[PDB]
Amino acid sequence: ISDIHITRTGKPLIRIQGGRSSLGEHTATVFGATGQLGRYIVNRLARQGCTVIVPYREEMAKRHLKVSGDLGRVIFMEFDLRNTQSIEESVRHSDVVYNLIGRDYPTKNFSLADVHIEGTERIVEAVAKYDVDRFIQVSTYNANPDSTCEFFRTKGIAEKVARHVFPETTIVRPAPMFGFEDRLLLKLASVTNLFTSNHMREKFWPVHVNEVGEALERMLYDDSTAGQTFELYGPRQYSMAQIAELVDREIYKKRRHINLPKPILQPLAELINRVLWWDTGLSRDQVEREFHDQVIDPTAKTFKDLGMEPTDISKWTYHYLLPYRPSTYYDLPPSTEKEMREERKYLHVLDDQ
Amino acid sequence: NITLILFLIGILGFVLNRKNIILMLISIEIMLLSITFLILLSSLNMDDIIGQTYAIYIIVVAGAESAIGLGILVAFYRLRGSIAIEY
Amino acid sequence: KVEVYERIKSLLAGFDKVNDPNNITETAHFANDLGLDSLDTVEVVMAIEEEFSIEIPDKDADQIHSVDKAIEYILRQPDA
Amino acid sequence: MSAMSIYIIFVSIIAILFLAIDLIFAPHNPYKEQSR
Amino acid sequence: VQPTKFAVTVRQSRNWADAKQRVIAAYRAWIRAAPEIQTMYSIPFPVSHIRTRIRQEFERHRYVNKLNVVDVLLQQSNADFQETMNFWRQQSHVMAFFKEEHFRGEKRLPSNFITGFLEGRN
Amino acid sequence: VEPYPGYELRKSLRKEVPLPSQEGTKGLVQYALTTLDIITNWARQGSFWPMTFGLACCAVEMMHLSTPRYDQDRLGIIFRASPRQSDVMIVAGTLTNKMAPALRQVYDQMPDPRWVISMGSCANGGGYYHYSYSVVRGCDRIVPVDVYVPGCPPTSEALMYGIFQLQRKMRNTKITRMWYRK
Ligand SMILES: NC(=O)C1=CN([C@@H]2O[C@H](COP(=O)(O)OP(=O)(O)OC[C@H]3O[C@@H](n4cnc5c(N)ncnc54)[C@H](OP(=O)(O)O)[C@@H]3O)[C@@H](O)[C@H]2O)C=CC1
Ligand SMILES: *P(=O)(O)OCC(C)(C)[C@H](O)C(=O)NCCC(=O)NCCSC(=O)CCCCCCCCCCCCC
Ligand SMILES: CCCCCCCCCCCCO[C@@H]1O[C@H](CO)[C@@H](O[C@H]2O[C@H](CO)[C@@H](O)[C@H](O)[C@H]2O)[C@H](O)[C@H]1O
Ligand code: SF4
Repeated sequence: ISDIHITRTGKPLIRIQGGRSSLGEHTATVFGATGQLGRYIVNRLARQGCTVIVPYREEMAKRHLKVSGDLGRVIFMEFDLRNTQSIEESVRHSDVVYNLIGRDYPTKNFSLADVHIEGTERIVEAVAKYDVDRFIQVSTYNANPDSTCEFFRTKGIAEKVARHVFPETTIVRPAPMFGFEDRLLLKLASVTNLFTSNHMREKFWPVHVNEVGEALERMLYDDSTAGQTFELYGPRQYSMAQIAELVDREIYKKRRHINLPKPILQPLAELINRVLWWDTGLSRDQVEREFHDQVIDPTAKTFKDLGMEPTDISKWTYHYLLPYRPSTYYDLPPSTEKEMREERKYLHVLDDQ
Repeated sequence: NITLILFLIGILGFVLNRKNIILMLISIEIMLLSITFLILLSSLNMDDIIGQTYAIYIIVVAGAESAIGLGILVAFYRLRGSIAIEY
Repeated sequence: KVEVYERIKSLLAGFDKVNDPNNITETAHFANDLGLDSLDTVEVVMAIEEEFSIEIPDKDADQIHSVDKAIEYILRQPDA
Repeated sequence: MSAMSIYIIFVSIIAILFLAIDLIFAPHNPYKEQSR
Repeated sequence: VQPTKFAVTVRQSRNWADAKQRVIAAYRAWIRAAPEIQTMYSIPFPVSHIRTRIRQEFERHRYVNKLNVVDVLLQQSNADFQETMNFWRQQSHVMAFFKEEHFRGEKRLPSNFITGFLEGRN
Repeated sequence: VEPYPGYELRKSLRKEVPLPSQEGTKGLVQYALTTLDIITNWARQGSFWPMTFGLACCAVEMMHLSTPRYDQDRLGIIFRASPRQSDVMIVAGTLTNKMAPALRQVYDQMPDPRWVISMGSCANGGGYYHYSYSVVRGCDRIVPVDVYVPGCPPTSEALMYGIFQLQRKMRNTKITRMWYRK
């Protein structure tokens, strides 16, 4: 909000606060920018005049991010989580570095250990190598170093290594995110054959990706957010079945719920993930994620500390599900007697054409 | 036995129809396809060509009722704007 | 006739620009009694209009300045 | 068997296969999104 | 409405009784239309917010005491009504009339002296 | 203090994978995925169907790419009307604020994979009408662009040159070899 920013290292920035052609003077490196969250942090910096370094793995995927900025603002770098030089040279000029990189499943090239540990290691070591001012690590909700979930385990261990080498790390633990192009509402919207093993009984606090994207901007703009952990989540407790009925109440969709017990589902989950090359939405570790419930850290800062209000998901379902609404002239209600009379003032056939 | 079942289907189209004057149009033709089909299968049994011919003339009268039936239904729709039966 | 008052009466109850509830009578005037403005009238009659699912013409809406006038127009309309 | 039977099944196989290349190899985005 | 669905031949108000009659009929049509504007343009606002915001745009010109000024302000309204009721305006033009869908939001002037000073004139 | 027991010794030995541009190719699995790419790229190149927005004069020069002297058909180019049948959008002409919503709508309807060519100064950066109240200063404020062709108007050879640059970009597109690295 101020026109002067003294970075944590000490250099001053004199920003002019406008739009695309302005001077935000922040240089940013967003790791994990081609997913669903990164396009909100990238667009927010770029549309206010800041340079955003966007490391990418695939050329095609990254293309939608350049529209948000003026010439010289979105710089694309070809990077690999196992090539340190690509990481090193992506962060040498950056003021703030973000790390949004994360999978929910193991691959043939990355175990949840490789992604969340060996990448955070490789990346934060570069942040410490160049004395970058702010380093913001997006972790997960329910992150805990000793967890049966490899996702909650390996993402919880990254939080350790982040501050072991960079003590001034912001941690951001977002709840399952929702909105446009998500895997929460769009999953309930799109899939038909759905497999679970805990009766869709997950309870959590769904948060809009858009406040998460806006919140990550404000951690850059407040120097007091440096070195503490945040818990971003929505205002109301929700269960997946309660979330689904909202999707159900808007779109009127019928889906198959199979709900196979945990012993016969998890060993099978690994197999499907090991032979199908796309994200099938169920894997071994993802099923274990079903049994936990979100527990809010009481020692961690929240939206309010950033001057923000979360919104619930009920106020947004109609917006993000309206495109998925098959409504033709067929599905309309039976007509009333008043309008049936109106039809007698028209001829409904053209007998001369 | 298939001929009788398919006759029932046309009958049952009249049993379950409170609103579709189009299904009443349809079931009459299912009933005609039963009777023509029965005539044909008995003609194969008796080595008679007259059963085949009688089927042909049933098919030609059946198409003509469709023209008269869809023509009259057009005349009705032009002044009504609905094929629905209030109930 | 009792219903056409009951549905209108509760409607003005939730209307904010009304100076104070309990001033609504059978003959309440929109300007003098309720203190509603020239553009607060149109807003009210629109609520009057939509609640009974009928479209008020301009030649008739300019006449709706008191509640009793509103009543006598809605009764004259066959649909409701 | 007769020749007419093997012929329809053959065409049926070819018609299915062109579906298979499409459904196997073509990308598949999940997002599939009143007057008289 | 001969050439187009909501066309109105350009007319010059004869006097203040006539000019106020037209203003009220213009306001009536707009606030009548607000449900129809909110579905076509998929406005993520209550119909009440649309109607209260339509009122503001008439509330701006409530103190005009010139009859030649009212007619141009009425013609502007009629033309805006025609391009909104025919689906000619894009959702982008319509929901850009609401001055809170800016990434800076409704708060775009500085509130007082000091807050605009610390931000460099906003 | 230690973050996890394996640290301070595991970091000593780690592998270094060259970036995809400098990546080599070796192995049966690697060749096989590479062949799948080359065939896929051969057909994305051989059949090159552009959807087009002839906004102004540059469209005339795109019409001279279909005439006998320079024929597109001989290289496999067939301009399709529908976005659903198309591969690449060629924005050829001055983009105005009134035209921009329909540009984004048409691009939003292009099935993947998608490429955009910006043809001419007007689409590239506004051109002669850059300092106007009615013109979008560059079509890349609306959609992503892959090739920019210069000139007002580019010659027909120049637009051909731009298509060959794009055809080369596709020949260098790794589809099944990127999925293999991750
Ligand atoms: N969205 C949610 O519901 C929640 C998500 N989070 C976490 O927030 C972060 C961002 O979320 P979201 O946008 O949904 O994540 P996505 O899965 O949509 O995107 C993750 C990003 O990480 C990159 N990435 C993943 N694995 C690797 C790898 N091995 N090497 C290099 N890059 C990699 C991806 O690039 P590419 O596309 O090329 O793989 C992509 O840009 C993630 O860490 C996520 O787990 C936390 C809690 C809830
Ligand atoms: P009451 O007697 O208190 O007040 C009645 C009036 C207002 C007539 C006054 O008595 C009066 O004389 N005032 C001066 C005359 C006047 O109001 N002039 C202007 C009338 S035209 C006008 O105001 C047009 C406003 C804009 C029209 C469009 C509004 C909606 C556009 C956006 C909709 C939402 C997005 C699609
Ligand atoms: C009729 C004969 C028997 C059937 C033969 C054909 C089988 C077809 C199914 C196997 C191939 C599936 O094809 C593949 O589907 C998946 C899921 O929809 C898509 O996957 C895509 O959407 C899913 C949605 O969950 C994402 O998580 C995934 O990351 C993305 O790539 C692939 O883009 C598509 O290429
Ligand atoms: S770039 Fe030149 S030729 Fe092309 S549309 Fe603009 S003015 Fe016309």
